[PDB]
This record gives sequence, C-alpha cells and structure tokens, in this order.
Amino acid sequence: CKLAAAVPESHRKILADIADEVLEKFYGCGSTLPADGSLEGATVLDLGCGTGRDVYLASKLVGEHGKVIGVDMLDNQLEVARKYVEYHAEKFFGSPSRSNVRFLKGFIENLATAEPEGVPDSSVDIVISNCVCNLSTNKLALFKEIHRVLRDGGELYFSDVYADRRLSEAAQQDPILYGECLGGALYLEDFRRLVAEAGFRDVRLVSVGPVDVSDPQLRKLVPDVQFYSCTFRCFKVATLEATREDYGQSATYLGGIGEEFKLDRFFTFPREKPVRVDRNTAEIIRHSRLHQWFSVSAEQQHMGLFKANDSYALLHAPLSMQVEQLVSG
Ligand SMILES: O=[N+]([O-])c1cc([AsH2])ccc1O
Ligand SMILES: [Ca+2]
Ligand SMILES: [Ca+2]
Ligand SMILES: [Mg+2]
Ligand code: NA
Repeated sequence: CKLAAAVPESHRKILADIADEVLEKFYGCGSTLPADGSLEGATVLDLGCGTGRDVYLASKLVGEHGKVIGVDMLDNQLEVARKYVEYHAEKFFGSPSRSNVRFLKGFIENLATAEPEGVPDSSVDIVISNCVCNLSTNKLALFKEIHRVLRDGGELYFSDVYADRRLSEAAQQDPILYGECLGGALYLEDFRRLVAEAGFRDVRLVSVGPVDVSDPQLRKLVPDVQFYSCTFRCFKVATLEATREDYGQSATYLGGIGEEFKLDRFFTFPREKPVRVDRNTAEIIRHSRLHQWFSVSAEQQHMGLFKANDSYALLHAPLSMQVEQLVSG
C-alpha cells in the first residue's frame, strides 16, 4: 500500500509484542483506529485483515470483554493469521485459550457467507479498513453489507483514496492506476451519495492527506485530478437527518479517554467544557458507545441550521470543499 501514516506511540509497545511473522508478511497499510480508550469492550471487524496485524493490535485495545473479527480472501494471509491466535491470547491475556479474536474467509461484500461462520446483523460496534474500496467497483454492496453488520450507534471508521472529480473512462481502465487504488477512486460527491444510499446519512471527516500521481504517463490519464487520502467516520444511527440542525444542545466531554475528545475536524470537546452541537452530533454521542464519556443536554425547540461552530459554512458544504480546504491553506 501507501507510505500512509506514522504509528502512534501507544501502539508501538503492542506491535513489539505481535508475532514477527504476522508483521513481516502483512499486506498493505495499517487500519487506523478511533482513540484507544474508546475501544474498550467493543466488537471490531477489520475488512481485508490480511495476516491480522490490525486485528491483533485491536485485540489488546478492546480488552477481554471486547472481541475482534478479521475477514479476508487471501488463503496465504489467513493461514498466517489463524495460527497466532494462541500466541496472542497468552501474550495479551495470560493464557492460550482466552483469545478474543477470529478469522473469517470470504468476500468483504458478503460477510453473511464468510466461511467459518457469517457476520450476523447488528453485531459490530466498529468496522475498520484501509484502502479496500477502490479495488472492487461494487462499492454499493460493500457499503450495504457494512450497514447490515453494524449495530445502532456503531461506526464505519475508515481510510481510502478519493478524487476531486470523476475519472475518465481511460483512467478507469488503466491497470497501473487501478492497482495503485487510484483508478477505482470515487469522486467525493459520488461517494457521499453512494454511502447515503447504503444508509449512512452523515459522513464526518477525521483527516485528509494529499495523494500525488508523479509518473508522467499516468498523469496524462488524470491530468488535473487531485487525489486525497481520507479517513471518514460514518455512524449508523436511526435518528440522523441529511442536514445539521440546531436543537439548542450542547455536549460535554467528561474525561477518561484522553485530555480532549476529537470527534471530527469540526468538533473537539475539551474535558468538562460544554460545546454547542447540532442534533446529528448529539445523537451520535448519545446512541454510540461514546455516551459513557459525555453528557448531552436535552433537545429544545428547533433553531434552524446549526451555526454555533467557527467553521459552520464549511460544516454545511459539500464534502469536496471540506476536504479541499482542510488538506492545507
Ligand atoms: O500509495 N497508495 O496509496 C496505494 C494504495 C493502495 As490500496 C495500493 C497501492 C498504493 O501504492
Ligand atoms: Ca488491511
Ligand atoms: Ca480541486
Ligand atoms: Mg442541537
Ligand atoms: Na489475543
């Protein structure tokens, strides 16, 4: 995969404990994870888990009441993943039989028929993945399958490559672009309509990096296209609306999973300081696992669109203007 991202310090220690073979043969870049504290007790599913680097990492972070599932279709990668279950149970939880992980073989677009067992409806709290979408062009079925396995309050928390415009037919047929995850890149606005068709009505930017195309033969197929690496979080929450409405609410981060909670690029909550929120963000806080570390005030009368944020114009803007402006400048 990419050059991608720097490994956060809290993970470094845990990676030193992970079997060297799992690390050595792992395909692609690490799945990024929500703040570590927020994972305790969660059920996490990694799509495209490979040899299990991210599954084993999460295994420790979710603790013994948490559970982790990895899914993949590369036989060679799973055989490796499957045979370090005990290794890691001992090393994390003092015994070979106390494992909170499992590995499933199947296409990520169809988790219900993955091979030891399927993933049932409404059973996962967090689905993670890094750079898996641009390799299939049935993105839609993949988004609907993630919607299906998530419980209410669950999130798809993921990184992929997107484009600031629609690639040409020629760019989408190119095999070098394809294998770099560029050629299957969605236009951000098409991505937004598509995950909303799958049921995720609200997409929050966590971070964005520029992705460059340098080879001058390649650049000719995608001449003014700007590509981005975006981490988004998309919550499955029954009451989310298409718009960000002010109902007079504020939320207060109570402490206990960091100095401050960073929900997305528009909303940071310093410990014990109330922050005005739109009702979608109130509802995410309330119905997701995050409620344990927050206090959210009651809905008042509808006050119109939410403006009580210092980037409120960008907050309401299409996804490509958010990404474009938050990348740099
Ligand atoms: O660099 N990338 O972002 C990248 C992403 C994926 As997916 C595959 C190969 C690559 O070089
Ligand atoms: Ca992976
Ligand atoms: Ca642009
Ligand atoms: Mg409100
Ligand atoms: Na384990």
